[PDB]
Amino acid sequence: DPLDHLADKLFHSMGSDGVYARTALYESIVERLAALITSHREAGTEALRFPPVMSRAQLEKSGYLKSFPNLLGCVCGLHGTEREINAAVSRFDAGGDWTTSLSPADLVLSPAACYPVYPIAASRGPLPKGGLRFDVAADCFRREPSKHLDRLQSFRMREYVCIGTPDDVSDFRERWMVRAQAIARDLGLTFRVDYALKFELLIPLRSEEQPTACMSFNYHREHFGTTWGIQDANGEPAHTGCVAFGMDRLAVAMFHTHGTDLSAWPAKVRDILGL
Amino acid sequence: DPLDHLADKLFHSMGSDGVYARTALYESIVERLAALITSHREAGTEALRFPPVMSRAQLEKSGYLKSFPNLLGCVCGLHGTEREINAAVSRFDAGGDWTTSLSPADLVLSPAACYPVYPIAASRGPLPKGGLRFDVAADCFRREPSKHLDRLQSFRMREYVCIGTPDDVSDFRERWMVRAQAIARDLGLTFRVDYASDPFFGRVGQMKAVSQKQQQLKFELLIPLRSEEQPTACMSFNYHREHFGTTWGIQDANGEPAHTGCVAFGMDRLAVAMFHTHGTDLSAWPAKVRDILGL
Ligand SMILES: NCC(=O)NS(=O)(=O)OC[C@H]1O[C@@H](n2cnc3c(N)ncnc32)[C@H](O)[C@@H]1O
Ligand SMILES: NCC(=O)NS(=O)(=O)OC[C@H]1O[C@@H](n2cnc3c(N)ncnc32)[C@H](O)[C@@H]1O
Ligand SMILES: [Zn+2]
Ligand SMILES: [Zn+2]
Repeated sequence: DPLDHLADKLFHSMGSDGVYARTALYESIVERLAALITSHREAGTEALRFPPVMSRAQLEKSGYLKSFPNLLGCVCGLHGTEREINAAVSRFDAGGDWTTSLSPADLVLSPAACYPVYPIAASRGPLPKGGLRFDVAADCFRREPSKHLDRLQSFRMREYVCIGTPDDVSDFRERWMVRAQAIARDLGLTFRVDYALKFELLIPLRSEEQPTACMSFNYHREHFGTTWGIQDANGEPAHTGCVAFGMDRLAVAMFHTHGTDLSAWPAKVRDILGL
Repeated sequence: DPLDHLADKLFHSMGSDGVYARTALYESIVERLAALITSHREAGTEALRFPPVMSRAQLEKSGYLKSFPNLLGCVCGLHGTEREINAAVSRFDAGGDWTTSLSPADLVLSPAACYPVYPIAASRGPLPKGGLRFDVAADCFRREPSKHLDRLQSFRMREYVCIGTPDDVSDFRERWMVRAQAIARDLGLTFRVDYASDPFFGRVGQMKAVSQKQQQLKFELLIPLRSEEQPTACMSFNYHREHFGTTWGIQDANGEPAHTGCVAFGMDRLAVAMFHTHGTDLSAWPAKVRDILGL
């Protein structure tokens, strides 16, 4: 695979495909890309940072389990009595399986950064005119094992979320599809925005025929507004959309494009990232 | 609880105890504390950043089940056939339980940031003289639901790890116990460093804890968040002896099983300690504290 040699300077193996330790070089770039996304944050956007886990009931209610049940990472634990837990560990010692004593927790590993934001916005009552804007981030999980550096199991997602009327969401989606292209241009990245309701900014990483989706522009209709009872300023079920940045894909795209030597990156690129 | 008043400015509920959305105010402080820890990084320390998950086999091999089986968060999924997965989803649609079809993955949610570093160091062969030093971080998970702001299920851990001879590790810990106290002092925090023990599970766990405490293998920097009677451990200074060196076959420069130690900073506990101590208005924080954090 073309991306393969990148691993030497960017990652260390953790004994699981798509789960890697990140070097100081790789992390410095993710942080600079994060800071660059932040610099493009619109006024009146509330920044929230989510942990890698979220409510299982919220995710179930959000319709994920129907669309990608195979990708969901659920949190399980040993929730039994001290005797049951000790017996599970003793089975492990005697060459058996301790995992039979696991039971699901009330938590899942988040498959997308924005999911927890919709119940949060709903708890505040009706939306003001113009709606709400959020800046969210989380370490996401998708059970898709691969040896390719642009397909991970654990990866960072950063998003700008619009909650309001279809007009609010439409104007937001239009502004962001323009802005995200200007960002990738500033980064010296080669791309095309194509259809995937869903648009993706695709960057050739292995092939020009099979490019990698490094950003997404999603429209959810009134799906989340209806699910959570989010009322817009006119008392109607709210519409939602989100602009998502694949932090790890963007970082891998940067290294594939410009190489692992930061001193040799273009001056404009180095300038916009504050290098 | 005495910390509850802070929740409004720092967190948003996520529908689960000890799992919170962080506000821009709270996050700006965690980042400044992270940058401050980084400024104290010793020369020749390799910085690695770990994701929130790690190999279940590596954790099993590390002996985590012998110590805290009750705290472990395991990744599960629907690993069955297309028919079994479709049936699971259909049960969920019909008000039933889809979770019966879950089976464990080859991954766990990391309970401590340093765990993945030991197999990484072992893969490099024998240690050089003076050993190896690592700077590690991860979002950790411990199955300990609580409504207290200093007891989370998902929390950030930052550590400096020493791998080498018992001398290398011992010098490193003493050096860091001095430095960590100077850091908390600079932060305007009230503290004490005391002998400690890990909360080992069950009946044997009580014996393992008393034995760990007497051996002085663990110290904690405790900050009163409720009282001096019950302070909060915001940092730990752990000496692992040869546990990880033996497990992973880490050989020191003398061909002996390597000794290991780690200095761990509870990012979320330190941030909560800062807000409890100095309040939620950053402009009113002491000048010396604002200066050291670059505010
Ligand atoms: N809420 C909006 C959303 O979720 N949208 S969407 O596309 O699923 O994912 C958002 C972005 O996350 C990145 N991404 C997705 N899957 C992976 C993966 N397996 N490895 C690395 N990066 C990935 C990718 O860059 C994708 O465009
Ligand atoms: N490797 C070394 C180590 O793991 N060491 S240690 O077990 O002691 O955890 C390290 C630090 O993580 C923080 N910490 C631990 N548990 C929690 C929790 N439930 N909520 C918030 N912060 C916590 C706390 O500040 C503790 O001192
Ligand atoms: Zn989204
Ligand atoms: Zn450690």
